[PDB]
Amino acid sequence: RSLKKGPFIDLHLLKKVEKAVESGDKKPLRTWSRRSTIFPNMIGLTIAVHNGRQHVPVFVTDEMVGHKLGEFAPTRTYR
Amino acid sequence: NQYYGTGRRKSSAARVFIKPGNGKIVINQRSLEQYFGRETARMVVRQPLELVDMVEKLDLYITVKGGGISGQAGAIRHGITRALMEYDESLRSELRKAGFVTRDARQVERKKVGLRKARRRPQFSKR
Amino acid sequence: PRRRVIGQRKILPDPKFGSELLAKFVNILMVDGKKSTAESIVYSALETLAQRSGKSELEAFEVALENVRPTVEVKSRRVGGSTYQVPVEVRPVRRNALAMRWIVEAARKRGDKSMALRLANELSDAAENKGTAVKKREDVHRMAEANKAFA
Amino acid sequence: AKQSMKAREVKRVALADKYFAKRAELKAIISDVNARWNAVLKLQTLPRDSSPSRQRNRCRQTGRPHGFLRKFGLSRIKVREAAMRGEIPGLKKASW
Amino acid sequence: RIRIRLKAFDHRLIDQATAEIVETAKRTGAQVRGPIPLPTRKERFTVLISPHVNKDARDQYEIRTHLRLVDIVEPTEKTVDALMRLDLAAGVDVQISL
Amino acid sequence: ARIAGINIPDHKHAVIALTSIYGVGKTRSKAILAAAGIAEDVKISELSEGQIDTLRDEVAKFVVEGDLRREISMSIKRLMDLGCYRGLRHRRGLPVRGQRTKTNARTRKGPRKP
RNA sequence: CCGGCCGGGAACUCAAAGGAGACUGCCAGUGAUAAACUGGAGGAAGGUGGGGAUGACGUCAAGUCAUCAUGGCCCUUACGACCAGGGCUACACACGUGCUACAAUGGCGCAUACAAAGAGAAGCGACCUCGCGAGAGCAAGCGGACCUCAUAAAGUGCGUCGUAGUCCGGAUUGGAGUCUGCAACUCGACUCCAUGAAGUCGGAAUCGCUAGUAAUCGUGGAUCAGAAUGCCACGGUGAAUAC
Repeated sequence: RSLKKGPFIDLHLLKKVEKAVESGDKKPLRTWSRRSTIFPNMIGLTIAVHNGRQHVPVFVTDEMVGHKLGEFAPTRTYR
Repeated sequence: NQYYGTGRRKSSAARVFIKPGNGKIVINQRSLEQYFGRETARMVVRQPLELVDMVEKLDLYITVKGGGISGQAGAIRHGITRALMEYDESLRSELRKAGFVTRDARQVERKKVGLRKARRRPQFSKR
Repeated sequence: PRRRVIGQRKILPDPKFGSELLAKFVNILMVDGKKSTAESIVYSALETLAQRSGKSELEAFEVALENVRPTVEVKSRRVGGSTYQVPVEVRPVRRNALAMRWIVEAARKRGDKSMALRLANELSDAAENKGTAVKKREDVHRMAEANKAFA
Repeated sequence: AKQSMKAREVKRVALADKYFAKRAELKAIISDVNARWNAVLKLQTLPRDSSPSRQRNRCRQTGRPHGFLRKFGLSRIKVREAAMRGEIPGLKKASW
Repeated sequence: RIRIRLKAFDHRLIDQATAEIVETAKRTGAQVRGPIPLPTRKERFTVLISPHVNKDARDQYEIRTHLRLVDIVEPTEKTVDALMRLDLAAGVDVQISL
Repeated sequence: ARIAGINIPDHKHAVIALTSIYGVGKTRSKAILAAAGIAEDVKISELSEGQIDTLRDEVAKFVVEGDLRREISMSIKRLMDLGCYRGLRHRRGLPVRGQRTKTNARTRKGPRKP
């Protein structure tokens, strides 16, 4: 679609990611920001992405590595 | 020798300087053909030469700046008419009488605030 | 449109023929300010009409103009609520211009692939009052013959 | 005309040059494709607000963000207010 | 050599400023190719005259910028040295290329 | 006298034959014409083998035919499990454009029957 | 070798200071002998030469105590301070303005010509190489006739869809990138495809437009971390109906 090299992860979101890796994926990480770009080793750990008012959990699989983290948190609403 | 000619017309001026030689016209060190002259105004450049005698009186080097093609043709015509009057005013009388020295001041009008073009305003709003 | 005057304006002709009539034909055949292609199609039509007619091109042109020529018309005024029109002999310049534009519209009434071919064929078959615009001339004539009941 | 707004803008433009021109230089040094590693991503202690590119540089007369003018650093209304008072050389009414 | 360039927006002011310096060098100089008009800058600055909607109401502002050159060829060093410390142009700067 | 596999796509222009081949829309024809510059007048039926080989090279490089079908199927599956609601917006046949969806916004979707 | 370098010059558009040019001169006509309206050496400019700024007293309880100084007053752990993600890009309503469309003059390649006129130092970046590409790196010279866009499209002839949803028409979802701030997720804009749906010139129609004007092509400015259908300015080709 778009973008370039150099996936990014927030330092605070990196802290949360390390917490989920070590302490375990007890519950999805309610990531307040959406700036982090997923690394392949994330596959298997669920997190929640804040689209503005609620932290939407993400659908984690092995085949959307080349997909943005914010996509799995839908933003629009349907009646 | 030289003949005095500047030929201002439609933002185009051509230094028409005639010397003895052939009636051929050299435009930008090139002829009219490989200058790709079968474009617009393909025959109007010889209309001023159509009525007057060619013989061995005109050989000129010409440079033209500004305008499109009608600008170029107008510059050529005005410059050659300005260079032509070396033969007293006897020729210039009929040159004017036939409109050969026609200079038109129909330049572009400035774009106006509120109108997207020279004279077009927004389509009139609802009643 | 009520105070202005008429100066009998004239614009650029074609230097090969050098006729004001042909000048006006080629200048009304112009569209959106197009010179090379328009004049090219004009000359193509002229040479093709000469080829198909066989006679002299200029006299065939005059015969075609005579064929398309209408005579009279009226103007709509809406005076009394019914058709109340004084038949006025239209201006010779205006009559000529209207004939020109009727020929041009008759040419325009098609949507053919090639403009040169369409123009040549239609003007050539209209040269002998058997083409396209002569029907419009007959319709305009039928618009007459009945407007003289009210004067 | 929000004075807290003007205080924020003044302090950010004050920190737009002392805290800048060196952090961005460090990033550009470490932004090279040759290995850039997680140091540039972990050096995000910058607020990213003091950078002039992401800083509005508002007008500093009455605090109206609309009509920011690079040439004068003012807003349209105050440009009219002051230029018509003269005192701005070279400015004459334009016509052609 | 050592040409002098002035960047001003007042035609009379720049005219007098270039008509003083040329004879300042001509006190003991010679030659000089002559005055040259030089091109000018032009900028049309527009601004919304009204503070509330109605974009059609605007006004046009422009600033002139004239340039003057002398192009002295063979002067004496005395007058070109004496050019400095005698600056009287107030509010307008002079441009000289080494 | 043949292009790609065995078939009879002949009796049409080179660009027409290309755009008639499934896996090549008009956009792929534009790409091919931009990359190579083959003339549009030539006829596929009984043409010199050199230009036939040129068209084969033009059409064989990029994704067409069965690769296209498998990629459409994979795209449908990924859209089903995309994770973004616009994936279901496209999958439901509803216009992702977001414009007026009240009536006749499903023109591209196709037929509707009782 | 197309070194204006010499001695350079005026007949050079060009590059800015100043002077003339037109004021109904003077005759003839229509005119009360009044003012005005018809021609001639001028129309290179004749009848305020053509364009711009210049908008009289006043009607509109119109926008501006949210630009602003208050009039009578007011919120008051502040009707604030903040940090990140989110609203004006979106969307099951009617409307308007604007853009390529209805072809054979549009996607075709080739020997392939002339634009005035601007921006340019949190900027313009000529050496080589390749990219279906956004461009990718050494990138000189520079507050200027120095160093980026003059290549202008407007065309000569090869032939095509030689009649239709057509080689016209290129509104979609995902596959690899250009500079992005820290990263593009209602969410940066651009390339390569799977994508050419509806439309064969248009309901009872209105509006803008009396000479470079209505239209048909091509350029600069504002954001500039970033792209303009538009908005503020440009050079081309140019159509009469005003009894």
